[PDB]
Amino acid sequence: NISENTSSAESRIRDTDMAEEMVEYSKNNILAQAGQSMLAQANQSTQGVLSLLQ
Amino acid sequence: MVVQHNLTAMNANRQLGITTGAQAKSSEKLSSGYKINRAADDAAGLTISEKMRS
Repeated sequence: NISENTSSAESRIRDTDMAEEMVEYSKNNILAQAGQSMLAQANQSTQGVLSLLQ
Repeated sequence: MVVQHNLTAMNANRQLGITTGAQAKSSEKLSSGYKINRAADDAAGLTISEKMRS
């Protein structure tokens, strides 16, 4: 009984709740794709110089 | 929930043991035909049964 209850206790401190962590993983995964896309965009912003009375 | 420790199953395991322990101490009494097979079962009852067997 004490071993089951302290396995239950430690498991809650230390184990990944895979449902919670798959929210946090999936947020980051989409943000990275949005940040890559927004960096691909940001490299092309300086293109405007080339038409500028050049 | 957590993948890394199935605690619903560790309870069911620990409770399966507490059931199969009782089941062997029952089965012992049926096969031998004696209720007190060992001194754990009744210390008064073993002691008295030996004085009465005597």
